[PDB]
Amino acid sequence: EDIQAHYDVSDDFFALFQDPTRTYSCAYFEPPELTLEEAQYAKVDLNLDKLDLKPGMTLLDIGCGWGTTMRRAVERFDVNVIGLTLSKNQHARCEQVLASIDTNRSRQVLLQGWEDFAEPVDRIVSIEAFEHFGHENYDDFFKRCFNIMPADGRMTVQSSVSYHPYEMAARGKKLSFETARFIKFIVTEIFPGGRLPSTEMMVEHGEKAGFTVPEPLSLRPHYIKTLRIWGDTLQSNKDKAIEVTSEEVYNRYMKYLRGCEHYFTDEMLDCSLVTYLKPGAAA
Ligand SMILES: c1ccc(CC2NCCN2)cc1
Ligand SMILES: [Mg+2]
Ligand SMILES: [Mg+2]
Repeated sequence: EDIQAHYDVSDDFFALFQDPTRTYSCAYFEPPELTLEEAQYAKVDLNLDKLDLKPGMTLLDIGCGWGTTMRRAVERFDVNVIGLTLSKNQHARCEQVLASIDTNRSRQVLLQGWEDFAEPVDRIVSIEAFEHFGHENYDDFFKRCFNIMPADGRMTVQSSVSYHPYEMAARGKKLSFETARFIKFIVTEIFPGGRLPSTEMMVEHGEKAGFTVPEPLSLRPHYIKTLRIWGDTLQSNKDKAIEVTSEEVYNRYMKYLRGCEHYFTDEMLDCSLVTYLKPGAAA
């Protein structure tokens, strides 16, 4: 706990490498010449367009960040929204983002985890929160998501993934041990207590809960471009980043950002956008 708190970093530091929306997830460069900011909106659209959202439905955002996904959903689809975050800062910002919207739709932000959320919702989106949940909680997660949705329910989960050690060993022993050590660094120093799933885990746990799971979308090339821009931006802001934190924290995040770009490029990490369809989902 204390040792993990050593890895707490100011929101101000994150602002020195992210786009103006402060999206801390894979952008979607379609078309390829989008700015990072436009690509973060495109990634939100990529997720929401999979969810068969109709006016007056309620969308649940599990890990709602700074509220960008929820705002886009209200504005584009005329839906009610509920977001879950455990960040007090993100909670306050989401309430202000949603209050700003010209709408009669209900907007709610809860400072709580999915474990404590048991209200009926139409559709669920979760963008790069899943890596915090832990393997032993995946069955409870998919069961909760299945049970709170109607017969035509759908969910997207976007998550960074690694491969089963067996599969990693297939793509060179030297690279398997080197990748495992970097993943340990990610889930120790960058996201304390994190644990990467595999795409196969994300699929099989959904199926066991009763979801239909089509072929997941790989975002690998998009995450490479995202991490290149994040790294280039942090580096261009080096002095300011050291002033707000320390040389230690700057070096840690340069290692994270360049490191991830490398292991994504070498196809030892991936990013999967998995769609989960309830049996009564529209065709
Ligand atoms: C391990 C734990 C959490 C995460 C989620 C995440 N947050 C920002 C970008 N990825 C990834 C990997
Ligand atoms: Mg902000
Ligand atoms: Mg490297």
